[PDB]
Amino acid sequence: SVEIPPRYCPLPTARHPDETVLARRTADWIDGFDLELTPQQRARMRGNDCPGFYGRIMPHSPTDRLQLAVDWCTVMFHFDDVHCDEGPATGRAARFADLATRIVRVLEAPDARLEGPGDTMLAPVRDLALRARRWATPAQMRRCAEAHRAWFLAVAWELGHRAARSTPALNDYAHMRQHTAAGAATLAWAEIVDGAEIPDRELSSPEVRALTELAFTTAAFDDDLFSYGKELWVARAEGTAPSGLGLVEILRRENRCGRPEALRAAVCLCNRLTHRFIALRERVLPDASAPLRAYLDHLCHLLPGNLEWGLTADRYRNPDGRTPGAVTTTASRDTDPPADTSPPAIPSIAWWWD
Ligand SMILES: CC(C)=CCC/C(C)=C/CC/C(C)=C/CC/C(C)=C/COP(=O)(O)OP(=O)(O)O
Ligand SMILES: [Mg+2]
Ligand SMILES: [Mg+2]
Repeated sequence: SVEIPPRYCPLPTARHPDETVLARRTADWIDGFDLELTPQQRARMRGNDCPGFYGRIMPHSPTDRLQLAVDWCTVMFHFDDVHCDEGPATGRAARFADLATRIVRVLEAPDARLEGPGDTMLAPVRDLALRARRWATPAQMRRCAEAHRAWFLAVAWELGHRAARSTPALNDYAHMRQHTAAGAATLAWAEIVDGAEIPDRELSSPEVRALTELAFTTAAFDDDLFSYGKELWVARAEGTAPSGLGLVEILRRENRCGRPEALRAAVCLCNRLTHRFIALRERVLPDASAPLRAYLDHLCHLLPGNLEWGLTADRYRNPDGRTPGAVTTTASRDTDPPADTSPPAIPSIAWWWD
C-alpha cells in the first residue's frame, strides 16, 4: 500500500478510442518474431497496457500511425524486463553496451545485419525502423537514433549504481532520470506519427529544451512515485533494501527522514516542475510553429496521462502477473499551485527556471 501526497497537474487527460485494436495488433506484431514469448510474458505485456500509455499521449492520432509508437513501447518494455539488469553478472556491462549499439545502428541502417547470437531484439527493431522510414524525415530518424543513445548511456550509468547497490546524489539523479526513463526516445515517435518535422531551430532553442526536460523529468519522477510500491514489493520478495535508483529513496537518504516525509518532498518537487512546465509553455506557445504546438500538446497530455496510466496499469499492481491487487497505489490531486515558484536548490536542473 502506497499513498502518494497530492499532485498538482491541472492538465486534462484523454484516452485513445482504439486501444483494443492497438492492443490486438501489437500483441500479434510482437508474436510474429522469434522472442518465444511464454504465457506469463504475454500476460505481463498486457499489464503494461502500451496502447493505454501512448494512446493517452496522442488521443487524437490516427490508429494505424499510432501503432508504430505502441509497437515500440511493446518491444522496449520487453527489452527492459529481459535485457536490462539481467543475465549473468559476469560481463553484464559489456553485454548491454554491445546490444545497445546494435539497436541504435539498426535504427540508422536497418539492413546492417548485426546478426543473431541468440538475438531476438533486432528483428522487431528493424521492423520499426523500416516502418518509421516510410513516414519520417531524415532529421526525425536521426532524432530517434540520438534519443536511443541518450537512453542507453543513461542505462549504463544506472547499471553501475545497481551493481554497487549505491544511491545517486540528488543533483546527479535530477538530470539523469529523464534519460534512464527514455523520455526523448519515447516521445521522438510523436512527430513522426503527426507527419511533420519539428524545426531544429525550435527543438534546440533553450526554452523548448527546458520544456522538454521539464516534461520528461516530471513524467519520470511520477513514474518513481507510482512504481514505488512495486519497488517495495520487490525488496520484500528478495529481502533486500529498496533500490537507491528512485527519487523517494534518494530524498530519504539525503534528508535522513522517514518514508512519509520523503514521499511528501518528492511530490513537492514534482509539483514545482509541473508548475514551471505550464508557466514556460504559456510563454512559448504564442510563437510556436504548428509542429511545435503539436509537440507541446503531446507533452501536456503526457503529464496527466502518464500518472493515470501508472496508477491503474497492472504493471504496478500485479507485478509478477499472478497476484491481483498485491500493490495498491492511491494519489490525491492538489488543486492549488505550489506556493514556491522559485528554482529548487538543484544546480543540474536550475537553468529550466532561467
Ligand atoms: C519519461 C516517460 C515519457 C514516462 C515515464 C517512463 C515510462 C513509463 C515510459 C515507458 C515507455 C518506454 C517503455 C520507455 C523505455 C524505458 C522504460 C522501461 C521506463 C520505465 O520506467 P522504469 O523505472 O525503468 O521501470 P518501472 O516503471 O516498471 O519501475
Ligand atoms: Mg523496470
Ligand atoms: Mg520506475
